[PDB]
Amino acid sequence: VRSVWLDAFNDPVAGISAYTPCVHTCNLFGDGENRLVIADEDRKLKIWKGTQKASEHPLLDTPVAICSYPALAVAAGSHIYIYRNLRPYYKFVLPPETVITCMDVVKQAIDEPDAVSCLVVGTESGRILILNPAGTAIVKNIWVGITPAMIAVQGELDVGYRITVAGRDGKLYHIRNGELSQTIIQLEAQPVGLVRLAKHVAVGCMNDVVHAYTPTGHKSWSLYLPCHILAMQRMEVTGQRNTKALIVALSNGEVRVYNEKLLVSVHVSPNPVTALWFGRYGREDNTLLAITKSGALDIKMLPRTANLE
Amino acid sequence: SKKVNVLVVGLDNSGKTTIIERLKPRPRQAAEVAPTVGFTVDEVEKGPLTFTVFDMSGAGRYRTLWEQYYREADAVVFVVDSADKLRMVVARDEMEHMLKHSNMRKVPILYFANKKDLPVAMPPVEIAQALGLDDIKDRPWQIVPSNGLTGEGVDKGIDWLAERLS
Ligand SMILES: Nc1nc2c(ncn2[C@@H]2O[C@H](COP(=O)(O)OP(=O)(O)OP(=O)(O)O)[C@@H](O)[C@H]2O)c(=O)[nH]1
Ligand SMILES: [Mg+2]
Ligand SMILES: [Pb+2]
Ligand SMILES: [Pb+2]
Ligand SMILES: [Pb+2]
Ligand SMILES: [Pb+2]
Repeated sequence: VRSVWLDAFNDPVAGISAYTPCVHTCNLFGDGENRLVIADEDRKLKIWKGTQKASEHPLLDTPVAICSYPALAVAAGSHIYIYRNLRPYYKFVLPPETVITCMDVVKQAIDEPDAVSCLVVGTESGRILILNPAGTAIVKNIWVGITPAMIAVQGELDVGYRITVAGRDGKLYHIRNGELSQTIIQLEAQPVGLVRLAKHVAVGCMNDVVHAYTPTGHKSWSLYLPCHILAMQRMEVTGQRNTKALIVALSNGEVRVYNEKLLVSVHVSPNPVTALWFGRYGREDNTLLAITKSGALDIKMLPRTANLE
Repeated sequence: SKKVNVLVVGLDNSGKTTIIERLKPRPRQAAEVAPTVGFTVDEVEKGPLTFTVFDMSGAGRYRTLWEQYYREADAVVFVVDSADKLRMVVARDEMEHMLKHSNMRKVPILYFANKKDLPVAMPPVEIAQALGLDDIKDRPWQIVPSNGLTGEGVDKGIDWLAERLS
């Protein structure tokens, strides 16, 4: 309908050039006020706190993606430089001769925020590796045929956890509780993004349609989009409102918020948004961080009283 | 004396709790002040007026509680961390929701542009722009930059409020 968001703050002339996977926020400095972490194309790692840049850093390689388990962990080539707090700590590397395509996190026990967490890596070889809560050691190795293009982890490592895997061959594979499922989905075109929602996974195929999929395979809904999908991201509001939304940014410049099937908010950023992050940044819990193609940093925040119903 | 209700609201970490301590007697003051939990009723005397001061949390979770005190409030102290440019709009929104609420009467609002002492602090005039104080035209209001650690300006403010309260 209209835009649900509050316009926090904007820097058009930030120097940021990253797509969704290289952007992240966490509590690096433990002091509650979270920081923005970006593995820029500058082969530089810029760090934002609040509304101005804190530090820049030099990066060995141009980076695939960064996550956190806290310790920022950049992946590029075959190394994964685990910095921590925030100074170098490890250079864990894949055992056989492998290159990393995507990386995400799994909650070990609590399934709560700021819990024990274990890094999860996809290799072009075709394995998905789950590591020690320290990061020191490879815990699970599940081999699956296709090249991983992007992945979504939903659950907890001890209780029960599922990983949905977007293969470059335009197919969706599922892994429930360490065991690799036999249910495989034939996507319509090549996958562009993959989000974990409430009761199912959402893929954005290149032909501008978001599909919602049950691990069983059922096609819940489909979102047919006026333009091209540039970025997709999970928007998880906790509280009384408790919704697991989907954010899509399109090359026409609009960013849309879908509550399951239903469109809840749309706004249009001056330039096409190439990276989307929603989480706690600063001292607000529900913040939309956007990185435009023009390198701008746009920050928005969901009002306390907004409905997404 | 004359008893009045002062509601002290404002985002979390703004220095609501600290600003009230600088109204407490020098020996009565606290060393470290901790993130307020739920809310606190305190008391302060100032001249012929005795302030019954409600210090609320500004945390996300607790923001729901301020409305519980709107009906009774006779004056409101709104606190803004002048260095926290980021969450400014949020403070505006909450401020608006308060003023809009059909329980918050047209009572005096004193805005503390607290933490004036920080390097990155926003100037009183640039803040009243963000929260849009210029549009508030039915109530006595006043912005006053403060340093709650020291109590710098706290007096300047409370004195203003008490002037409206007589
Ligand atoms: N530099 C500076 N620091 C301050 C100032 N006022 C408070 N602080 C400190 O910054 C933090 C703010 O804490 P509080 O005063 O408890 O924040 P609050 O407004 O009471 O909000 P709650 O979290 O709901 O209790 C504490 O470390 C304060 O003591 C100030 O004027 N200048
Ligand atoms: Mg307080
Ligand atoms: Pb990058
Ligand atoms: Pb990440
Ligand atoms: Pb599709
Ligand atoms: Pb005085």
